[PDB]
Amino acid sequence: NATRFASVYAWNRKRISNCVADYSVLYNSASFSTFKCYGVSPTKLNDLC
Amino acid sequence: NLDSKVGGNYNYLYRLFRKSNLKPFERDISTEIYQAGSTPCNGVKGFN
Repeated sequence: NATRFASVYAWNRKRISNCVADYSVLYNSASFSTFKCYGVSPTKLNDLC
Repeated sequence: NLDSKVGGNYNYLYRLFRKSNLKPFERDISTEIYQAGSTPCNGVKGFN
């Protein structure tokens, strides 16, 4: 939801640690055009650390 | 040298996805469409 994003070559890398990750909100918000994962199902992420 | 064919052999079938793991002495012959995980996709193709 940030105003501006970095360029595809300028892409910033954000480190995320020491917090809770809730992916059930982003999946049911219908705020995405497409959602796809590789090797891990999205609902399993709730039970994984 | 026998069963392998050029482009793949689709005659042999296997079940890749299921809701829960089967018990010993338990089998599934059903080819019907089932849910591929814990995602509320209702079994239909798509939604991962």
